[PDB]
Amino acid sequence: GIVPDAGHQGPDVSAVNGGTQVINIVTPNNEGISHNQYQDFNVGKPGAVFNNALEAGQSQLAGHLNANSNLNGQAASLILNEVVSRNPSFLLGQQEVFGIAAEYVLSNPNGITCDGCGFINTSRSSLVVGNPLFENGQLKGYSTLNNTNLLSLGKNGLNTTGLLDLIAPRIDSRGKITAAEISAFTGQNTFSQHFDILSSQKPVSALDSYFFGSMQSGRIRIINTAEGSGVKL
Amino acid sequence: GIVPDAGHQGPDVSAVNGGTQVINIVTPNNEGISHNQYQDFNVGKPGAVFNNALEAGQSQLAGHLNANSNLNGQAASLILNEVVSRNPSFLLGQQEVFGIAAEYVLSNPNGITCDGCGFINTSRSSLVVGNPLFENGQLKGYSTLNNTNLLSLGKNGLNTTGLLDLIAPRIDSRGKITAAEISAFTGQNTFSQHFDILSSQKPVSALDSYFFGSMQSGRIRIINTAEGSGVKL
Repeated sequence: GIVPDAGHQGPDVSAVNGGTQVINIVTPNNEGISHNQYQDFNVGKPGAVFNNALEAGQSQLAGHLNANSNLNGQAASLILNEVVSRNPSFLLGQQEVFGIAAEYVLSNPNGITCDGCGFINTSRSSLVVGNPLFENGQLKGYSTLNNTNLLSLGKNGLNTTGLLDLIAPRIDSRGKITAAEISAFTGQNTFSQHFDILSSQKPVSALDSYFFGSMQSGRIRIINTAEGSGVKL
Repeated sequence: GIVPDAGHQGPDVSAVNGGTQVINIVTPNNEGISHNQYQDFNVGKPGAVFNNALEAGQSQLAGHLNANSNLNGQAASLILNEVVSRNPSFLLGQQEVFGIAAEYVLSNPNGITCDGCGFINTSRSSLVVGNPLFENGQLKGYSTLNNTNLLSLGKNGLNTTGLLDLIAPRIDSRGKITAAEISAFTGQNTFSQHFDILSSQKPVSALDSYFFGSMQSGRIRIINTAEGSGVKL
């Protein structure tokens, strides 16, 4: 399911009970960013729990858990999950931040597919079909340049009580998206770490996005930078 | 087609050639707002031309036209068209601002239906299923409170090179919307004159909007203030 990278940014991964995965995220940097790298990142119906706790307590999906000692007393402000292989990601269940609420990012330039997935105890969750941009260990933004892959949301939809960002060369959504706010940025873009669009490529051929399904949110923004490409619905 | 109100804010309306309507809008106020009132406001395939010109010249839809002497030398910054009857509006063709480019608003609380309509030489065009709010002759905003009527966009769509606002208790769109930016505000709201949402009612029953069709625009925003009401697509 979730397979950590073998290097220093691979978190400790285990699973409990019916297979709910538990990820002790790696120590956050001075900016509060826990940068976790994976060979595989997939979530099933049992869900997954990111341990961002400074003290032991009760998680929603995985029962009682100890504090995450990797935190060294400072919880992450952003939990950044980066797939560094060629494997695409499938999210079929809930992902919970246990402990201190945090921002969540999954970056996978090979593609991300949600179907009945969701986020618990996140202020903001972003799905990025692209790569994070680092400079001297500091997160500077994200890139969907030179990428034509797809963020796909299935008929069982996606739900969160927090903010949601969907970032990909193209997006295809067929189910209900429930979020406090929905921000969808399509095309080939350079982003700041707050998802400001800094610049955009013109794709070699059209990159069309399809939102079908529905959206249950008080604020929706869709920005498509691929001139001549459309938002179908 | 277009029938001006009999009072002081009824503009002078005529038609040329195959029936293209020509509206000499009324004198703008000190804010630059030309507030035109109508018993009926409908546009057919021949289109309509709002004369906002300080000098004679060539209009796209209606041929050669003189300056609009109602302007008294100052072109309108906003051309506000208000339907004051119970009649809904049907827009089946192009509306052109002749002369100085301006903002355009059509307000009709009984409902507005676009089908193959469009806007020429407008910086921003807004369709408002609601009423303008005036205080001592100054435009203070718009209201969709206590209104459940529909802004409908037909299969032949809507096109403009400028900005577009769609404001209504509910919106049902089945065609392609082409605009520099699209802003859709649904629900029962009090608006500022720049379409800031100042407050919102909770509807007695759900006010659902349906965007189908497509959107060809680099920036789309959809804001639905009716909690529990959805954006279907």
